[PDB]
Amino acid sequence: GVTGIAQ
Amino acid sequence: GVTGIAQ
Amino acid sequence: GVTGIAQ
Amino acid sequence: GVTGIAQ
Amino acid sequence: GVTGIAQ
Amino acid sequence: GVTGIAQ
Amino acid sequence: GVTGIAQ
Amino acid sequence: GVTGIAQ
Amino acid sequence: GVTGIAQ
Amino acid sequence: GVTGIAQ
Repeated sequence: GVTGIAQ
Repeated sequence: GVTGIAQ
Repeated sequence: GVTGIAQ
Repeated sequence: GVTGIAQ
Repeated sequence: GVTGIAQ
Repeated sequence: GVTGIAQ
Repeated sequence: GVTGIAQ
Repeated sequence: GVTGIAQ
Repeated sequence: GVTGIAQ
Repeated sequence: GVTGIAQ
């Protein structure tokens, strides 16, 4: 899958 | 799946 | 599935 | 999968 | 997979 | 604050 | 703050 | 802050 | 801060 | 800061 944190 | 936090 | 928090 | 943190 | 931290 | 996704 | 994804 | 992805 | 990916 | 990827 695709897992992300964008800050 | 696709899991994300965007801040 | 698709799971997200957008802030 | 693809896993990332972008700051 | 692809794993990254970009700062 | 505190922001989380737990799966 | 504290930001997390736990899978 | 503290930012994490745990898989 | 503290930033991590644990797999 | 402290930045890490653990696999």
